[PDB]
Order: sequence, then C-alpha cells, then structure tokens
Amino acid sequence: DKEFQSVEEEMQSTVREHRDGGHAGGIFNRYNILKIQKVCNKKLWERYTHRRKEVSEENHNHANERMLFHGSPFVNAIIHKGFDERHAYIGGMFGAGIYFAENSSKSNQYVYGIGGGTGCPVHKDRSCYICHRQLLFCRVTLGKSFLQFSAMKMAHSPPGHHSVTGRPSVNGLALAEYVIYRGEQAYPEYLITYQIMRPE
Ligand SMILES: O=C(c1cc(Cc2n[nH]c(=O)c3ccccc23)ccc1F)N1CCN(C(=O)C2CC2)CC1
Ligand SMILES: [Zn+2]
Repeated sequence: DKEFQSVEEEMQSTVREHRDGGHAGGIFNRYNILKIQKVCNKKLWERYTHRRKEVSEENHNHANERMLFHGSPFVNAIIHKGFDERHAYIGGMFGAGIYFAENSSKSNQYVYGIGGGTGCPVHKDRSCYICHRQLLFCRVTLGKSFLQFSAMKMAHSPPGHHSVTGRPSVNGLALAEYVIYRGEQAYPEYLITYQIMRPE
C-alpha cells in the first residue's frame, strides 16, 4: 500500500532534534513502524465533514485542512469517541484546546503523558526501545487560523477564527503547533503503532 508508505514517510521525515535532549520522548533519529491502521468511524467522520463544510463556508470555500500528529495516552478513547474539547489541555501555551504537531517527534513527547510522563507502563522508561507506542495521524480543519508567537490562554478560537497556529520564535516555540477548540474539527484517520529506534 502506497497510502501507508506515504504515512510512514510523513512519520520518518518530520523527526527533529529536540531541545530537551530526548528527556520527554527518548533518544532516536528514526522509528520502527510496526502497523498503520486506517480508522473508519462513520459517526466521527460525519461530525468532521459536517463541521469542515461549515468552516469552509466561513473561510472563502477553503477548509484549510492539514494532516497532523497527535500523541496521547488516550488514543483508544479518541478513536472511539473523537477528540473532546471538554478534556482540552488547560495548561497549554494557547489555552484550553486540542493540540497537534506537524513533527511526529514533537507528538511522540506526549505519548506517555506531559513531558513523556513516567514513560512506558512496563519499564518506566521515556526512551524505551522495547515498548510499542501509538500516535494518531489526523485530518485537522484549521479554517481561518490565528497566527500567534507567544503564550495566549484562549478558551475558544479568537473572534472570526477557527484555530490557533503556534509559530516558532527565539524565546518561544522550537517547533510549530496547531490548536482547535472544537473536537469535531479533527478526525483521527490513522493509528500508527511504532517503536523509537536506538541511534546507529
Ligand atoms: O489536546 C489534548 C491535550 C494535548 C496536550 C499536549 C500535546 N499532546 N499531544 C500532541 O501531539 C501535542 C502536539 C503539539 C503540542 C502539544 C501536544 C496535553 C494534554 C491534552 F489533554 N487532548 C487530550 C486528549 N484528548 C481527548 O479527547 C481525551 C480522550 C479524552 C484530545 C485532546
Ligand atoms: Zn518499555
């Protein structure tokens, strides 16, 4: 499957060297991709496309849809129930929203919790090369995205906007991040099962 090869390439090619020296997500340059599953949840897809059409109509017939990563210990609840802003990241740089990265390694830092939590459930290792990790590769409707550089605790998107784009800056973000404030503005399209690999 070329669809799956495209997802593996997005995963591999978006890895970056993290400022924390791998404290949160581990030390690696690449992954061992074990499985890529397409999520087909008709109810979630209908909620997503219904919202995507509304946002498109409010944004000059353009949804501004992107494929983005999301790492979380709650990936299995997300696949069944969808992203839920009632469980949004309050402590987040851009307030109470649902957060995504365009770099797979940034999302990998959240797979076991904030700052990688205590790592894998079995070895309590944030850099575990044994335990199988899971990330989501999502369809996200950004619509009219508010470009922001510094911390801005929002409860909802700014007036006239459908999302917030956190752009990198000198005394700010190392890498981009994308925030939606409505769970129906993202669809968890692919569930990726993988391992981070020990460097060569
Ligand atoms: O957006 C968050 C969230 C994000 C984060 C940070 C984060 N988590 N994952 C990322 O991939 C990421 C990428 C760039 C910047 C930050 C992140 C932390 C706690 C959170 F609750 N959600 C929590 C998990 N979600 C749910 O619907 C849970 C299942 C009930 C979706 C929304
Ligand atoms: Zn482990």
